[PDB]
Amino acid sequence: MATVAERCPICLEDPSNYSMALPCLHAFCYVCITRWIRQNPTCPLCKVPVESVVHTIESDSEFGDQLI
Ligand SMILES: [Zn+2]
Ligand SMILES: [Zn+2]
Repeated sequence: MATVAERCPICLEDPSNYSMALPCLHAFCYVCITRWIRQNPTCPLCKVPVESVVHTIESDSEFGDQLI
């Protein structure tokens, strides 16, 4: 199989984390693609009228509070 990067069709700054646009599970960086479709739907990679985005990312938990 090919388990290598998926060079974001939106940013392409090494798509480290992942946001898979469903039901065509193309993995863009965490919710990068989301931004793209909202303005330009029909997936940048396979012109599908996207439904949801799943973020099966690891070891997260940033910030302290909400503002400070
Ligand atoms: Zn990206
Ligand atoms: Zn797609």
